[PDB]
Amino acid sequence: ISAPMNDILTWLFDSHMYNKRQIMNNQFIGDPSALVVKDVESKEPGKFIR
Amino acid sequence: MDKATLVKTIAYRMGNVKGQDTAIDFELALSIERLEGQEFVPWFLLSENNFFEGTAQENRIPVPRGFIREYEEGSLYLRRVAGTGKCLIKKSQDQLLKYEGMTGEPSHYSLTNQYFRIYPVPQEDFKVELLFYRKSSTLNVEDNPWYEYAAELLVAETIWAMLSARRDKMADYWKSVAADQMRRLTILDAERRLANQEIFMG
Repeated sequence: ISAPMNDILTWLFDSHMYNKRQIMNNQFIGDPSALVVKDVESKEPGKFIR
Repeated sequence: MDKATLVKTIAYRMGNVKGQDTAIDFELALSIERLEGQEFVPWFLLSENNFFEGTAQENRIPVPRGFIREYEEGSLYLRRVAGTGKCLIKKSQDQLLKYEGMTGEPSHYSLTNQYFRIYPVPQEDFKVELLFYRKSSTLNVEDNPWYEYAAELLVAETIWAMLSARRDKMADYWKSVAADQMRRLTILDAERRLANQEIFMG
């Protein structure tokens, strides 16, 4: 009797979970030419990207 | 380049002039003299380590012979007899009057025109070292540094002087050329200074 409704619930959960997976990661867009690269790739606490 | 090639190129690019050869040398020396008087100092005018010995009771140390300015990434260092040293600190003269009579090794200084002053007045002979910029005629090198590294700026400057006397209009073209060359030289100096250097905040 409840099967039809339960499914609607699984659909909702799965859609949400699949859309989060695709886009929720920190990412940046940039011009490669303008910066010195090795600097970008450092995790030290204070760093000047020249 | 050297002096002969410089004179030949200056004569060629001025209109294939052939009569004048001594005026070219005169205005080539005057060009260097004029360039040394301006605000921008290239890297090749930096001197080597120079040391000064001084008697007790004189706080005034005369300025080195061709002093143009001091070198910022450098310092006046007191070398003690044992070989150890400390770096003296620059302050304005008003700020250094508290010290008159407090006694000890020198610790601070001021530059007032022709003299360096060590306000913690030493009671014994001392010795200091300094790196600074100098006029070329007073550097110890073999050939004028300018000839090797700044030859095209010089050509333009000389051509400008000569033409300016004739009252030619072309002179303003060569002054613009010289300005562009100096602009590029400044960027080259900045690029040379900052290579392979990493900056961390704090």
